[PDB]
This record gives sequence, C-alpha cells and structure tokens, in this order.
Amino acid sequence: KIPVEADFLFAYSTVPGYYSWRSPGRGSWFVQALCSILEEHGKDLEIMQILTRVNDRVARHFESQSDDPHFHEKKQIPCVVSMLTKELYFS
Amino acid sequence: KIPVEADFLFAYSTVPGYYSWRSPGRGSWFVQALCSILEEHGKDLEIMQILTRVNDRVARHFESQSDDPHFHEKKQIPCVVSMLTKELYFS
Amino acid sequence: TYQYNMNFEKLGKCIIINNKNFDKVTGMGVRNGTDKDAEALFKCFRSLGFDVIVYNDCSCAKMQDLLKKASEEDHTNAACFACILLSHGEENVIYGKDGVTPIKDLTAHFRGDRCKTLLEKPKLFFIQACRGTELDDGIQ
Amino acid sequence: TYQYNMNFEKLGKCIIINNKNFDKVTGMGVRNGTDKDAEALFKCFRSLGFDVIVYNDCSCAKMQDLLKKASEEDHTNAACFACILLSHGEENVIYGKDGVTPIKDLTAHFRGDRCKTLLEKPKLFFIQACRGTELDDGIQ
Amino acid sequence: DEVXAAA
Amino acid sequence: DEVXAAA
Repeated sequence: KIPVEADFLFAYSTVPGYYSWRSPGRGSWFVQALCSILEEHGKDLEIMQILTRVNDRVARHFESQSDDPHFHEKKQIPCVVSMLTKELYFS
Repeated sequence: KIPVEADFLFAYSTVPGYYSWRSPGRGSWFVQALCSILEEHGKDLEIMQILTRVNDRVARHFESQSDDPHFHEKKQIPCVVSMLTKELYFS
Repeated sequence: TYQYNMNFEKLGKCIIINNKNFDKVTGMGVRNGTDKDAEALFKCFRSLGFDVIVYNDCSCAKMQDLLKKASEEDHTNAACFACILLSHGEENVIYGKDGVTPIKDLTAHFRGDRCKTLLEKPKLFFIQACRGTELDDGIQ
Repeated sequence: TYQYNMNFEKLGKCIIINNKNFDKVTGMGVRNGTDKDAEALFKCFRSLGFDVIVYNDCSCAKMQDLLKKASEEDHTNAACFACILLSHGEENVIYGKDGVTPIKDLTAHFRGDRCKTLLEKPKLFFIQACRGTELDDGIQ
Repeated sequence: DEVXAAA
Repeated sequence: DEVXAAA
C-alpha cells in the first residue's frame, strides 16, 4: 500500500502570501530562470538540483523596476514543495 | 540585495490538512525515518536526497494499527518546502 | 534503486495552461509577456521528451475539465506527468478567465486513488501565479 | 559555487522543542513516544555537529521567546541553524503547553531582514505535528 | 499508533 | 515589470 498524496512536486514561482513578478517584454522571472537552467542542465541534473539553481537565479539576478515606488526594487524567491520518494532524472 | 524569505527549508512530517502518526512505543514515524537515514547518510548525502529518502521510508514502511477501524491501515507522506539557493551538505 | 524508473516508451504528457486575458468582472489585467513564457516552456519541455499541449485563456470549468480528463487517460507507458499553470493567483488559488479555483482541486485529480496509471510516478506542477499581495523588499 | 559555504567554526545551533504534556484547557492528550524521538534527534543532530539544546513542555510564549532570542544571537561563526518542533498541531499552527501559535510567527524571526548573521545561510525547520484531521487511506 | 485534535 | 490582486 502507498499514500494517495505521494509523488507530487509543486514548483511555485513565489512563496505563500507574496506577489510574483513578470516582465512584459522578457516574460515572468521564474519562467525565464527555469528555461535557462533547463536548456543547459535539464538532462544532467536531478529535479531538486535544477529547482535549487532556479531559486538562486531568481533570488540573485532579478530586481523589479517600477514607476510606482511602492513596487520599486522588490525581490522574489521561488518555493518548491516535494512529496517525491525518489530522485528524478529526465533520462 | 537578496530576498528576505530565501534559504529556509521546512521538513514537515505530513502534508497540509492531514494527521501525523506516532507510535508510543517506537516514536513518531517521521522521526524514526529521519534519524535512521541520518545515522546512515547524514554526512554523505545532500539534504534533499536525505529528505527524499525519508519520504520514501515513511511512505512504504509504515501503516497504522488501531482498534478504531476508522483509524486502521492508514498511511502518510511527509512534505518538504525548500527556499534553499544552494545544495546543503553537512561537511 | 534511488531514482524514479525512466524506462518507458514515453517521458509523458506536459500540459501548459497559458492564461493571458481575463473578463473585466474579475478585476484582473492582461498578463503581457506570458506568450513569451509559453513559447519558451513548450520548447524546453518538448526538447526534454514530453508530449507538449498548450491551452489558452481557459475558464475555471475548462481548467478543471482538462485536468480531470488528463488524469483519466492511460499513462501506463509514460514515466511521469507535468502540468504548467501561467495565470493570476491569490493564496491557494489560481484564476481562470472568469474567476478563481483552488489549486488543490486541480491537482487532486492525480492523487493515487484517482489516477491509478500514475501511481508511484512523479506528477509535477509548475505554477507561475501570485500567491497573495505581499512584496519582498530585500536586503543587501 | 553550488553548495553552501560550510567553512565555519561551528555547524550551528539546533533548538529542539519537545512538548509531551498539555494543559487541560487544550484538551490535547499526552504524546507518548515523543521522548524517544527527542533523544534520537538529540544524538543525530549532535552527531552531525550541531550544538543541541532540548526544551521541554514549552508554552506559546516560551516558544516565541526561545526563537526570538535565538534569532538575536550572533551566528557569524555558524554555517546554519536548525529548529526541531515536536508537538500537537493543526493547519499552519503548533501547540504550546497552553494553546496554539502560528508556525509562520516562529519562523519569521529568522528572515534576512531580522537576523543579518544568517543571511545567505540555511535555516532548517523540522516539524512533527498534525496539520488537520484528514486520513490517507492509501492504495495497494 | 496515535495522531498528533479531532475537530 | 508587473505582478501576477491589489488587496
């Protein structure tokens, strides 16, 4: 027997409670980072390694630009929820 | 600047909304699994590998025994929430 | 022994829901940039080996129906399953074009007791959406 | 470049909160077995290199004060920080001896803007507690 | 085994 | 640079 909630993974662009940022010309920050990491390492890294690097890239490479100063210079950190029971490789 | 919510990890014994199981004679399921993995691999494996193996062992090795049939033969999957930006080894 | 078995005919299905336009009554604005996201993600996931399908400007009922049907299909010969949501959100909740639906109700279709062909296989959900109204001011 | 810097004099502090007995006002029962868990966790996290201290039957106020005071210590020479909570729980909340406090309120003390000496360092929370009343019936 | 309320 | 309500 196996728990009905096992083997899910949720890769959220942001932590609970927060906004998520999107560049109208380049796309959303999380998706930009995700596709970047996946092109170089999508077949080489375990999924948690990929998403940890995505976390780092969103955290360090992105800061919001806004006219409105309430929304200016803000930061973002993604959030991974794992019920996985094994390492996941796309191979 | 870096996000204020970065570099947290929450290792929960169970998924939101669910009960968490404890054997009074042997301890809670999650802790038995966690300490067993850590005693064997705490200084070899990255934290997400450790916790993934904890997820596996809780999911497969445990099934409740209760007098109440409404609490009989139930299962459990733990749940990891990661805002980490790097791999974590205790080394 | 410690990895998910990847020896199947197919890597599996990857459903992208790309929500850009919203009924005025929801109060939500157009998500400019999300087409560029959908194109980049489709190319990445096709390149990984997924059967990629892209849906556009879905109602809440459409989204629930898409995923319910996808969980009723035969995944016996697939290694995993992926779903990608690009939309507006608030906490625990994602927007269709006509309102909001709970994220847990979208993913519960793939629970072990409700999708026997994905049992013991990774079900992945990537979610680009707001989860509230707080802002991270940062720190140096 | 991809691992956390572990080149510090200390691995770090590890606070174990071990709540076994609850006030009658709460109506929660005795958590038999939680003492075997604390000792086992004490030896494991000690063996990893943590400086472990176990605090028994805490109140909500003690729990917020222990973690607030730990947040205000100097971690310049520590690699990381760990907190283990063993108690009764419901969704988003943890039981003290006397009542419940939101888990978010315990962990927020360690945010980057409230604890500069753990900036860029991992903060780990292990939580053994209930999160609701649902039961996972499983599937063969 | 036991659980960590019956609400 | 936009977000994904104003509550």
